[PDB]
Amino acid sequence: PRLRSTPQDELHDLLCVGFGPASLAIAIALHDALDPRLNKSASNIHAQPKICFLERQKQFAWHSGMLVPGSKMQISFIKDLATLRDPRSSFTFLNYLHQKGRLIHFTNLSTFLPARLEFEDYMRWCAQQFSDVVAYGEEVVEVIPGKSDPSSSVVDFFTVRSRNVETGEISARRTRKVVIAIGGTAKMPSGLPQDPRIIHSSKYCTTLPALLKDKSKPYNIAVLGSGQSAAEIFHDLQKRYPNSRTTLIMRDSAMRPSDDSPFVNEIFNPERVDKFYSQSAAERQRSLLADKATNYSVVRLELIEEIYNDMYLQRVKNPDETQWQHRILPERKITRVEHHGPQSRMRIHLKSSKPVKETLEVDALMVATGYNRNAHERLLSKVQHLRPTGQDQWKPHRDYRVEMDPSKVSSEAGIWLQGCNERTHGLSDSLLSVLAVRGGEMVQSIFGEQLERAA
Amino acid sequence: PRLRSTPQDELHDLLCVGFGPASLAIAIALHDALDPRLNKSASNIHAQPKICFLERQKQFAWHSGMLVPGSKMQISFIKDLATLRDPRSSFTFLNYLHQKGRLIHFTNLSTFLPARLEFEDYMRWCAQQFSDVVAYGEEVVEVIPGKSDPSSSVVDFFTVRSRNVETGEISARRTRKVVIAIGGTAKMPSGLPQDPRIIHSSKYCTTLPALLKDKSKPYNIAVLGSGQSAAEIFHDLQKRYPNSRTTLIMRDSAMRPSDDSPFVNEIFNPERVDKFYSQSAAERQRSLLADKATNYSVVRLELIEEIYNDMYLQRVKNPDETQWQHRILPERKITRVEHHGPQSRMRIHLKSSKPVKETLEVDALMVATGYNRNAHERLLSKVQHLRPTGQDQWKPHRDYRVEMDPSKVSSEAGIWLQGCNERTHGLSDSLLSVLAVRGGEMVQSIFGEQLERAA
Amino acid sequence: PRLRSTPQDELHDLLCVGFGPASLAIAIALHDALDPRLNKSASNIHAQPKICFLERQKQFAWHSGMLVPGSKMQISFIKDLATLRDPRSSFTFLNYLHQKGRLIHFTNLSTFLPARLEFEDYMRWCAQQFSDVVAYGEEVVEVIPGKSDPSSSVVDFFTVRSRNVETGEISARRTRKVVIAIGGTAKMPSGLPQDPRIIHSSKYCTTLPALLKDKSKPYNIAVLGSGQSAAEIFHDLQKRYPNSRTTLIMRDSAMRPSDDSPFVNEIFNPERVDKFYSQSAAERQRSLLADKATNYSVVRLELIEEIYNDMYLQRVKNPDETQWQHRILPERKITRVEHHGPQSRMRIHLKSSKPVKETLEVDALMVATGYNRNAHERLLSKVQHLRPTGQDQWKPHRDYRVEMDPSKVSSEAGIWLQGCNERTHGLSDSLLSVLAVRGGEMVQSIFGEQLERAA
Amino acid sequence: PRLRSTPQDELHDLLCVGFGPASLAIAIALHDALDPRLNKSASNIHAQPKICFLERQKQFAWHSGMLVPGSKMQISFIKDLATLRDPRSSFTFLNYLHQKGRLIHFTNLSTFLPARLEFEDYMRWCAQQFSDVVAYGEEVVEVIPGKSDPSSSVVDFFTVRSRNVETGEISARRTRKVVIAIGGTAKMPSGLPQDPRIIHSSKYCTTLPALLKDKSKPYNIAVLGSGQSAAEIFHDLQKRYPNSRTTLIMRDSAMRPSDDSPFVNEIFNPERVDKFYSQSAAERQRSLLADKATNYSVVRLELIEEIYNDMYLQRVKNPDETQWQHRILPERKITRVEHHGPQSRMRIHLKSSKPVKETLEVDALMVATGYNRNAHERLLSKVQHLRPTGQDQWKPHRDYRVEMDPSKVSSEAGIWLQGCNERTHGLSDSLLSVLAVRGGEMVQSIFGEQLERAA
Ligand SMILES: Cc1cc2nc3c(=O)[nH]c(=O)nc-3n(C[C@H](O)[C@H](O)[C@H](O)COP(=O)(O)OP(=O)(O)OC[C@H]3O[C@@H](n4cnc5c(N)ncnc54)[C@H](O)[C@@H]3O)c2cc1C
Ligand SMILES: Cc1cc2nc3c(=O)[nH]c(=O)nc-3n(C[C@H](O)[C@H](O)[C@H](O)COP(=O)(O)OP(=O)(O)OC[C@H]3O[C@@H](n4cnc5c(N)ncnc54)[C@H](O)[C@@H]3O)c2cc1C
Ligand SMILES: Cc1cc2nc3c(=O)[nH]c(=O)nc-3n(C[C@H](O)[C@H](O)[C@H](O)COP(=O)(O)OP(=O)(O)OC[C@H]3O[C@@H](n4cnc5c(N)ncnc54)[C@H](O)[C@@H]3O)c2cc1C
Ligand SMILES: Cc1cc2nc3c(=O)[nH]c(=O)nc-3n(C[C@H](O)[C@H](O)[C@H](O)COP(=O)(O)OP(=O)(O)OC[C@H]3O[C@@H](n4cnc5c(N)ncnc54)[C@H](O)[C@@H]3O)c2cc1C
Ligand SMILES: NCCC[C@H](N)C(=O)O
Repeated sequence: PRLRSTPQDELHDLLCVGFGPASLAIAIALHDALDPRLNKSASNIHAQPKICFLERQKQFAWHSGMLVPGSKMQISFIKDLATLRDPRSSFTFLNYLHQKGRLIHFTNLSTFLPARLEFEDYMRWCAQQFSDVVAYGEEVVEVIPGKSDPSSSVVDFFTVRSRNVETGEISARRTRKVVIAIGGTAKMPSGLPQDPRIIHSSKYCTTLPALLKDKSKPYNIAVLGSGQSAAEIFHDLQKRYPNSRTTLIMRDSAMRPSDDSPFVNEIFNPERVDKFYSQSAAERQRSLLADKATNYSVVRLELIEEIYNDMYLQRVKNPDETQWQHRILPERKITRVEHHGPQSRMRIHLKSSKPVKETLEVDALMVATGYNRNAHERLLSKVQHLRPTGQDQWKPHRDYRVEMDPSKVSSEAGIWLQGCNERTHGLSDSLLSVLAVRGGEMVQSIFGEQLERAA
Repeated sequence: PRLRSTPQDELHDLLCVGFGPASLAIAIALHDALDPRLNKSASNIHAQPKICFLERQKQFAWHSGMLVPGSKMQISFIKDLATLRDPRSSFTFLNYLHQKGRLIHFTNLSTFLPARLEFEDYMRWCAQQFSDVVAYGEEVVEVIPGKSDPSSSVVDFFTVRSRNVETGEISARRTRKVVIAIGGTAKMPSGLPQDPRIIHSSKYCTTLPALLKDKSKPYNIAVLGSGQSAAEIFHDLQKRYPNSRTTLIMRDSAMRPSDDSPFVNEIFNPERVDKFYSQSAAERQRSLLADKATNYSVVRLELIEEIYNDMYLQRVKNPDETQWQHRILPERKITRVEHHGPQSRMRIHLKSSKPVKETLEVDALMVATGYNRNAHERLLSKVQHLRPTGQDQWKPHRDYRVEMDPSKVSSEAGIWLQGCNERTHGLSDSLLSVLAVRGGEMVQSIFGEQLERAA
Repeated sequence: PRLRSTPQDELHDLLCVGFGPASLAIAIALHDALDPRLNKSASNIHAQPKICFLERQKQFAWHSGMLVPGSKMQISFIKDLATLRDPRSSFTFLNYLHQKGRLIHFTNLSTFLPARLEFEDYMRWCAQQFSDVVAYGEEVVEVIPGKSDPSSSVVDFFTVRSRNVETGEISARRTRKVVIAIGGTAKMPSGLPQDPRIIHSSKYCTTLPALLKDKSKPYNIAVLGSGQSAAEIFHDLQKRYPNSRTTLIMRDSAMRPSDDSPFVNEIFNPERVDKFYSQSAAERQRSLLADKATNYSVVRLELIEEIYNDMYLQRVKNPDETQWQHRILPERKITRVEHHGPQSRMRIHLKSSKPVKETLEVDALMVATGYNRNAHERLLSKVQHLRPTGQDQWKPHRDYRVEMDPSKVSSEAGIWLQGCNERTHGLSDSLLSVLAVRGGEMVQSIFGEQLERAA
Repeated sequence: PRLRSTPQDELHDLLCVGFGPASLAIAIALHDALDPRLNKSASNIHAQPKICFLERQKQFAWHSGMLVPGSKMQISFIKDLATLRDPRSSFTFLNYLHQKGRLIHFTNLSTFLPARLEFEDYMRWCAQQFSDVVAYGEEVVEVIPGKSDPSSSVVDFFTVRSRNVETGEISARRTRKVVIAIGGTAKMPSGLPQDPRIIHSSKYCTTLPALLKDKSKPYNIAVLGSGQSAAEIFHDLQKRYPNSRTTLIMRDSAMRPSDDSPFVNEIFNPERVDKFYSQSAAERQRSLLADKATNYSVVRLELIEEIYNDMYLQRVKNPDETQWQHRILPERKITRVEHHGPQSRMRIHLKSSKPVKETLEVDALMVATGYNRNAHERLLSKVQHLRPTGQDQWKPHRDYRVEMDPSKVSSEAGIWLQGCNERTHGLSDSLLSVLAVRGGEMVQSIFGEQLERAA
């Protein structure tokens, strides 16, 4: 039962902004809900809901700028887009492998962590089966309220305006229910200035080979940060730029291992979202901060040991640490950046991150400083008045539905948020952890009435 | 679409002798074939085939005598009874876990090798859904040819006689097609005599606690062998009998690690059976012998290191090896067994296995010496004449169907063998390796005509 | 060159209080310094310094109450008592093994972490070679200042009074230089009352089998804490008390893995003590708190996974968590302890550790709540006035020598502290990490003038 | 006590042919024996033995042609050149590290297997301390018998003739005792012809970059073999030649893992040589063949998995195996080699190794086919008559001393063999396994009388 197209001029049941892992999980869960074989009920639905997905990328891609060669998953394959909701689903990773004639070969690796490339292709293979309801090259620029009865004081739909990435004109689609699943934006430090030589990690594979077109040149590249991205870049820079001198700049004293130990990893359990959301604001803030080592500013141990083993080989050859080709500079901060000099190389000034150190001259600076999740704020400007009086923060309910004033907004209308709700739903929110079950829940939250007609 | 019962007096399409892993895989594959949602065709079948399973155990059990505490799988969970044929199947291990509310918890172990206890329960959970077509407590004692036209010279069915394990009387069931999937029998050395104190590994958990009813007594137990069973027993004996002196007797000089390395583990691939069967008799004999380290006379490395680490702790405490509580005696053979003495302890005499050594006095002797797969020979005595002239060895075709004289046996009739066909189908034959796909193939081999009516 | 005895009535060069790992390291370093083959200089010393060690234990023991069966080292064998100072030293772990005829056997384990039992024996084997200068069964009860010229205002020696653990009388020994290396004291929570059923982890192997003399009884034991001790106890309780119900009580939500990753593990490097001591008080407090995961409130990953795997087996058997034989209770605190009831079992009342829960009834309560290092404070009461005016905290210099008023105390006299100086010397201070080099430094700090005569 | 030079015209006590790991171990053991601090006796020796080492390499090198980047040890660091004989020795790996200021850094890797580069440097650091008794650039071309009394029928010394690798003239040195420790020679298949494009693995790093001077060219390289060398080359070829197509040709069906499991690894124990030598010729031949998996035709598991994981990534990208950039061709033999064609590429013809397949066109062919140890045979031609009548095979005694006719050869004279004696001393013979203890034994075997004068 493939999801059939809805003409743009028609009132949709659902419009999802973005078609990343989060949205794909919702589409996969809708497919399954409407599948009469996974749901006995689904036989008596017949009428397919009017759903549309808008993605600003040309096709499906999963962090293309960070697809570093050899890079692995930070999560078991069992936490794919379907399995935890229903292992029977056609969209499980194992069934993807089987459909590729590769399942037996994978088994022989004996790994729960597939290559980031392979997993992208898995999520690519899922994405293609919804190409009839996904409009690519469409960047959403704002969501606007609407009224079936213009004279009334009740909002019952939303107009969603999207700029065409190629042609540039704005098209508009009307829906009763809206989902924003747009992921993170590159978070840059404020002290750093704008320069084509200062590049965020998210754009590593895509915009750096353009700048340093010669993989043979003896460049000077620097990497800011101490999380998974910084490590992956720093480690790759050795391989991709064999004659270049690399420098790792971090305010912390060392890269710290990500926590995946079985007892800690319980916070990521799909069922724990209920128990997390139940907790008081002070207890959520206490939990995220305590469990930070599972997600943020941390590196997979095997890569920490790998980076270290390389560093040790440099010692075997040269006892003088200052003479190494690849160097780590712990407890440092960037204070001054000279990027107006005639040469190719900027001049980075460094100080101790503890309460003047060296100076570096670099052709490029990879800034692996993480992501912000406040992008939806810009999209929901025109809909802010629909919240209760006083609300400057969007408040998402358990089912991820933003709180709105019930006297201003019809119950058939509403906006959902997906990816940013870490403060309320837990650390598993921004990741792949619960997407399968979250997708299942979302389909029920949004199409509950419709699916109950057959149930 | 549950498999409905067939009255014993009716002509069956299929009778499987035994309801172990192999038969369960065939039932699981039939279920799936007849499932209209996994097979589009299955909708237009309607009429269920007349199938029956006969098991001599009271209920489903998977090597109960060897369910040693802590004992693990020798195979990935992906090689379960359904996944490699279809990951969508309801009978996959992951879906079993989901149906138990446990899938998320398993993930957190980060293991491809579940506990032998858990996997039994998985295969128990599969087995229960076919209780309507399985007759337990029924030991098959012979399969006999039959003729629809008694005066003709053509055999077109088989009468299968089974002794009731409890009541004792012989019942008979008629089928066109027969499957023998009865697994291995305990292989004992010829030099050893009959004694209730000499026990085969297969009966370790079941018949040893009866003999040594006191888990506190300072017993003397011995273990013969150097394979996975001997190691598991020997290692358990330390834990189950804390005050007893254990002795490991092996003709080889050391326990050798099982080979599960990715390139070697290709022989177990479901697709390789085709390529194996294609090979000449000399090349099959060359392959099994070369790849032996994957299956026979080998121990999982983690358990070799564990047994060794225990042995090292004995050295830390006592430098005198002869004074250890748990001892390994390499390159030894049992020559004389004195089991007629007044005392509780037999007297085992040992010689060098290389071209007189010690003497041991033991309350029990666990003989972990592997299994034979010639049990079907006894069952198929009365059907031997149905083979082509001269044939003293049963010759199984690729689809596991025994070769019979086509002028004596109707094409609607035939006998299949499952588990013993290692000489022709490979090392994966006796194990769980290919059961999912083998079950799929078997259902097609047996019910090909019937399923094509809807196809 | 064995260390010869000094009669108690004679003025010593050195008296060390305690003969644990720290003191043994100092004796080992003195041996080596005086060894003419490890030190070319040592040939022209001839006159051995007058040194004495006072230990309150009957013989050498390394945490006997926590020698849990199977328990391993938290540190590489290379960080033994000699190797990092000089791998040539006779007192290295590898040379200990060689002297036991066991070095080749150890190699075959392929482990950097020996059993806690074996390592004790290693440090026992080192300790015996200094039995001529160690007085066992001697608990030091106070160190007192003395004056060669009683009428003068200059202190130039110390009288060290020790109670005899057996006979009870106080003996006194005079030395110019004093070392306090007494380790930690059991840290108990204030909310808990005194009861023979409430036992600190340090006394687990020694005082619990006395209380619960029946290893067969269905007891109820509880374990407070979430660090390495709590885990080791909790895990052992399963094995040592097979029929007892165990309960783990922790204010944190989960046991967290100890950090031994190569980059973090740099703080433990012998050379880093210099760089640590150099840092400001705010930066030391920032470092210890940030690196806490390496030492405090953490469990070795393999044991976290082991405890978890056991817990998972309980789920396989019983889905009802409340019915498990061994249970973990996260985010709980003990509020009320009823220990005056007629029965064998106390009644523990539990609340949520976050801003009433269950009630437990237990025969014993193992309190694994860590250690305090303020024991020397009691010993140095009579010497407090020797510090500069105002000083209520003992201030240890880099060489671990407590700051004293130079106008009140002769330069030939001084007190050293060993083990408690984490606040000033780093996280490696209380552990085995730097003992080899620290011992080398201490011998130079104390016998510098004497050893320079030959140098 | 450094080993002082002996003028070439003087009668030596010992001449060792070759200065590889084996000889260095003997020099290290002599140093230690003569060290008055490791041997109490050594003080009363005074007179240093007249020893000389002749090496054909310009300086110390340990398999320079196979120093593949990233390549590791196949053996624990504890099995270095000194530790197992005496961990106190100055020449241990740990003490080498300490002398480099690197011991603490190594610890943090947590590895028993150092990089092949680092270990070479360790053995380089040992080698330099014997530069006064090693004559480099000297290839021994024959050992010749001599008689103090030319008219007598008793041989009591040996003249050892060596060609100068640079200048070319033959120099001669006279010794009473001779050691041949020259290692293996490249073993080539007979079917392959002479071509600068056909290169043995031993010359990989040294003679291949000369042939394929462009690391950018899209070459075709092939690798024959399935042992550790073939794997290391094949895996490196991907990294060193990023645009080249690699092909692995092996007569076996898969690369098999080296056995390092604790129980099997007992055959390598220094003490086991005694027990091995004691065994009958049939039992030695049975042991080597059974334990082959520890040394020959085997690959370290981590590299098998690594090669496999790369191969799997090729499947993810292209399902067509024939289109992969790096390919493995199992069960193949080279039958015809066309190396007279005008092009750069030879034409290799392949057949099935089981009782015509593809054709390959290659710029180079790396032949990793192992080593022969019959090089000493050529050197000892002129001394063959000194054996007992009939002897065409050199028979080495337990102490590695070749059997000679006692009526023809004085007891003060004799020849020792080191490295080739696997047939008599075990699998540990050709490796680093027992060198420390073997060196100790050799020094005692050769300088027994001399060292007993002081003992
Ligand atoms: C390099 C990298 C690797 C990671 N790997 C893992 C891992 O191993 N496992 C794991 O659990 N977590 C991982 N994550 C975390 C990751 O954020 C989530 O796993 C997952 O990608 C979240 O998906 P999402 O749909 O919420 O956000 P995204 O993946 O960012 O998807 C959002 C999509 O919406 C589109 N979009 C954005 N703005 C607009 C707009 N205005 N209009 C229309 N479309 C828009 C974007 O193009 C994007 O395709 C990784 C993150 C990074 C950066
Ligand atoms: C202790 C142990 C653990 C193992 N674990 C693994 C593992 O980790 N993974 C793996 O791949 N391989 C394993 N195996 C190998 C094992 O043989 C197969 O995996 C699998 O059990 C084969 O199933 P089967 O149905 O062919 O034989 P069986 O499992 O023996 O099933 C045959 C059934 O038929 C019944 N039966 C026998 N005779 C008769 C009769 N005359 N009439 C009626 N019924 C009869 C028996 O009661 C039995 O239930 C293990 C073997 C042992 C002994
Ligand atoms: C169970 C356990 C295991 C550990 N294992 C490790 C490990 O794996 N590696 C590691 O690096 N760290 C470990 N540690 C940390 C440990 O504290 C140090 O490694 C080491 O024991 C410190 O030695 P110390 O001499 O400073 O203190 P201690 O080991 O406590 O030695 C002090 C000695 O002085 C004696 N003493 C005390 N008071 C007096 C007195 N008044 N008069 C006379 N004598 C006295 C005591 O009896 C004791 O023998 C462990 C700690 C515990 C509790
Ligand atoms: C690539 C590679 C890696 C290895 N790594 C390991 C390992 O991880 N651990 C391990 O235990 N085993 C390893 N080995 C096995 C190795 O053979 C031994 O460990 C060790 O090198 C044996 O030393 P040797 O002195 O007996 O022989 P060699 O190392 O070959 O030393 C012989 C020396 O004598 C010189 N020589 C030769 N002929 C003459 C002549 N006619 N005149 C004068 N001088 C001559 C040679 O130049 C050479 O330097 C490895 C082998 C190879 C090929
Ligand atoms: N071309 C291969 C033949 C080489 C032969 N098997 C040998 O080892 O001599």
